[PDB]
Amino acid sequence: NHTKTHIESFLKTVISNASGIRADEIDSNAHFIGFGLDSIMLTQVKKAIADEFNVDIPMERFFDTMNNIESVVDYLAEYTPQQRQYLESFIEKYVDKTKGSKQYTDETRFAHANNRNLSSFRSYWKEMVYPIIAERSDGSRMWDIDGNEYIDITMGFGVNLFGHHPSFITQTVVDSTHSALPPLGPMSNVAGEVADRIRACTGVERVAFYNSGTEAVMVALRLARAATGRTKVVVFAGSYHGTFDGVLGVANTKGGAEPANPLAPGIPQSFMNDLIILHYNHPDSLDVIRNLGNELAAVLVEPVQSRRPDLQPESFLKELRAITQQSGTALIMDEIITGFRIGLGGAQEWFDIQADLVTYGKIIGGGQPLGIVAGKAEFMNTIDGGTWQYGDDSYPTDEAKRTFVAGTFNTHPLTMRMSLAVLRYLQAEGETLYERLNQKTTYLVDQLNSYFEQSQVPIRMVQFGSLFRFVSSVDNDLFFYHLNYKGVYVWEGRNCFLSTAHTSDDIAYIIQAVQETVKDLRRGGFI
Amino acid sequence: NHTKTHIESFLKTVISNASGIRADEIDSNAHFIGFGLDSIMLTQVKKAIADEFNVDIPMERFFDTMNNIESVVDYLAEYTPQQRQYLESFIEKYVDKTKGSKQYTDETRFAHANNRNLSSFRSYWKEMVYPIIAERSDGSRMWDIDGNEYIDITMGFGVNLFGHHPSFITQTVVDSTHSALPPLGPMSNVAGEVADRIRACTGVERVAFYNSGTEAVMVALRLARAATGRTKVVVFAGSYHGTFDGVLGVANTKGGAEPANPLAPGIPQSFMNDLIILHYNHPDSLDVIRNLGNELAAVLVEPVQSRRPDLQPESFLKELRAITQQSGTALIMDEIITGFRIGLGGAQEWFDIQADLVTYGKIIGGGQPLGIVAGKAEFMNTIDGGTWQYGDDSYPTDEAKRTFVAGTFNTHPLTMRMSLAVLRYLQAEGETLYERLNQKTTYLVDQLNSYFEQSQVPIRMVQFGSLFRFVSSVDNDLFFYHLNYKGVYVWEGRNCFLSTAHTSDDIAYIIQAVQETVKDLRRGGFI
Ligand SMILES: *Cc1c(COP(=O)(O)O)cnc(C)c1O
Ligand SMILES: *Cc1c(COP(=O)(O)O)cnc(C)c1O
Repeated sequence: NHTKTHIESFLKTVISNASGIRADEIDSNAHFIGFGLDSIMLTQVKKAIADEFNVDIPMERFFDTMNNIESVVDYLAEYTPQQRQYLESFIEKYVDKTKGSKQYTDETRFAHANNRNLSSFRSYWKEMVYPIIAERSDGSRMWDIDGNEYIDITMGFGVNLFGHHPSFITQTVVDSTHSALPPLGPMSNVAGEVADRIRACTGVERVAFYNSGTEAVMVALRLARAATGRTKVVVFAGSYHGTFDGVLGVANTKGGAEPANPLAPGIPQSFMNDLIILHYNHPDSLDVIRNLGNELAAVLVEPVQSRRPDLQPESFLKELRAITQQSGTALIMDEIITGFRIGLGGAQEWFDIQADLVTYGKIIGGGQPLGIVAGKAEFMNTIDGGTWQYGDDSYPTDEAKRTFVAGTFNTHPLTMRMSLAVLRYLQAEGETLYERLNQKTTYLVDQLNSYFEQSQVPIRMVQFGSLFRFVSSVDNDLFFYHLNYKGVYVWEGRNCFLSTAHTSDDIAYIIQAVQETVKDLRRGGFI
Repeated sequence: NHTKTHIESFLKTVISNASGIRADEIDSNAHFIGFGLDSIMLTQVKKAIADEFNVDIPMERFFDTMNNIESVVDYLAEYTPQQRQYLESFIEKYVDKTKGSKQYTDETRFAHANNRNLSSFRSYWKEMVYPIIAERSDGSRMWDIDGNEYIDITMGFGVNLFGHHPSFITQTVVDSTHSALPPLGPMSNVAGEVADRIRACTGVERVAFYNSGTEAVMVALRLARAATGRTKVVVFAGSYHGTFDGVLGVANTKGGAEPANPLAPGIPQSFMNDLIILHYNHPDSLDVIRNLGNELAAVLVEPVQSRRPDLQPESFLKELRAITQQSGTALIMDEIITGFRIGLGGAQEWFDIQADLVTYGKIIGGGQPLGIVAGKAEFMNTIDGGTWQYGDDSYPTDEAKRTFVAGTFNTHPLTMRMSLAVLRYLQAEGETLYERLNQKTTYLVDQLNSYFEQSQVPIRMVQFGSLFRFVSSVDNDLFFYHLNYKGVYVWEGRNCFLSTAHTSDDIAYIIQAVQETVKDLRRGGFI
């Protein structure tokens, strides 16, 4: 995606490394001649580029046609008439099946700015790049504005554990229209029970309510920083922690304790200076954290990365727990996808690790917007300044560590009621709800790999609880067009999910729709 | 509030100024003797403290009992038995009237961390410090878990323009339970019309949907930074722009272009280095912006500050518009409180100023969580990379300025429908809805000042459209306890609001409840 920003920052550190000038000083457009580089400096720079890229640029170019970083970036940024006639007639039958979605997207592109209108954009199939617009949904099905049914394995990006509009959720909304709901303004009469139930479900000691996962992450870091008096923070390459700037970064090349590089335009490097990216599940990284000792305010890990539902790095995490625990560093587990999905107690319970702060979201909102930060009082006390009682003469003891948090829509009266219902339902259903969801998901992946193995197809399915992804070398973007044409709705992020509402016939139509589609390009020349 | 952090940072710059050592180097606990300060350096430091504080500290203290910054801070941080017996019997009749709220707060303090359990905390009246818990609401009334009615002038912090549960909002939720709502996952079939209506209501060219005002602000800055290739940003002292860290700062003392100081523990100064606070409506500040020239990525102003609904700085803002416009700097107006409140077209329409980006929230969500960022394509193009069409061979032209934004709950299907209804209702009602709300609010404030003037009371009411505040030298915290005891619910932030649902009797009971209460401490010894 945002590659040129990454290429620019890579050279800006390669140059800075070989020459000695601080990178916050290297104009990206200045001609190379004026940096005054040695000939070994220039071969070393030529080498890092031959390594990290395919290209071998003759150093003469640096003095002629590629005389500044900007121009190296633009250069460094770089079909059978058999296959053509299959897709030419695909793009046809496709676009004709979803023409309403394309018309609605064309008609609202400008007035409604949304980065999802761009996903899987390519200059040559631009006649078929637009999101699918939905009109309705129920259980595991979804209907687009053309009328096409879908089996939904997107499930609101993981929100809808129980499918769309499960009966107990609908009745909660219906109940809220009759009962003259308390308003925003005064405090929730229901957040108390939601928290208690969460504490019982998960082991955490105190619980706080925000408006999204991004907000929950943002606030968690602020809590680790306020409690440790520290400022630096490690997160891991490939994790996803929301869109708060202070976590939107990339790994500074061959860096250990080295500040990170911005992910994309508009993220200023100032926001990166208290952030370190390290590789996940590689023993070197614990050493760097160990090396940092009493430096880190926090380590923030996505227990199981939504990108790699395979990497279930048990050993890493317990090791990660020991390290952070003796250095007084807060361990922050991001359970926004896995919490209340792998099991009622989350990743913390599945890996038998107890973190200092966790963040929840997605499922725990019942369909409504929600982000939560919860954990030990030692940090949570930064939110209110510590417990106290009436009748004694106590006081917020952490008053001088108390930070700033707020929010208009915190503990929203409807949202708190939808959460409350999710938890009651989950504590009413047994462990056996999760066992039946996981085992349903295992079946689907097993019986998919078994079809891939028996006919030698470059596709494998990966899994953690009910979260599963495809892994293949074939052109995914086009494969997933075929699924979505085949009535199996998969958003562009390709995080797939099953719900308790997915039946036998849904589990079938999925395994089938991909069987027919591997047969659809086999017979199109994409084996 | 977070004063010790501000005192510490003040000295850390006073010391650094007089001595020359960079403040990011001054250990806050090191003994003063070791900084090696001259005797004029030490008198100059003694002077800045006598100025900015009341205290005159003899320099000997710096070498004995106050030998480090930490100890200066703790020191620098510094009742008739007639009055006592009134409040002693108040705290009584109060707590007895709201004992359910106090019991619920005690019972959930620890399990539910929430900074609002602390507001108006004081060690001596700690027997009466807890939020009011609400059970119900309708129109302009709200009921606590004890049963006490209230006239609500909080109105969800400005959310409920039309009161609690106006009929057209309820019927929207009711409609959504029957109709098998489309899900999160695929894109909204309704966001297109919401945006168009907003464009027609407000003048903006493109519109984007997030999850809170904090998110909307956060994303707006990211857009100004991505479009201008710049990173520094000015915001103004006393504004409120959400809880995104990169705006949580305070004015570095006597600074113009100087980076700001963190607001509170846990905000690292790295986040402050691309942020400048300046005084609002003071001609010096436009000069500093002028001086910065092509430096600023953005200026972010709260058109009318929710703290000072008086300061309606017409002249400042148009001047602010000219400046930012010729330097290619994005002007960002934060209309989260004033948008769709002063009038359908917001502060932009009331002051006849057209900004580059605006943020909306609160009201525009219909009761549901929502934050919006909208403005000229020149910046909004950073969200999707620019319009394009089918049938031609166009392309996202701003592709290399495109930043990163996301969000699970963006354009939530219910929320988009509640927004859609707000706008239809607002475009169905005339300008005359706003004229009748404003004129209703003017009456209430006029007839309040007229009662204050005729009996010489240190209280004045301030106003912008339907937003009004109290301004008084008497102890507000206790005054507002009396109102809330008097059945007039005012949250701790004291931003007050009228709704279209406030009747003649509500407008009366308010003017009255404060009349009786000024008479309640007149007869208690607080004139
Ligand atoms: C989705 C997700 C987030 C962001 O959640 P929002 O509700 O979109 O802010 C953060 N962390 C993880 C691990 C996620 O899966
Ligand atoms: C309330 C408010 C915000 C923050 O809104 P949230 O919805 O609580 O994030 C930001 N700016 C202004 C001017 C506000 O009044």
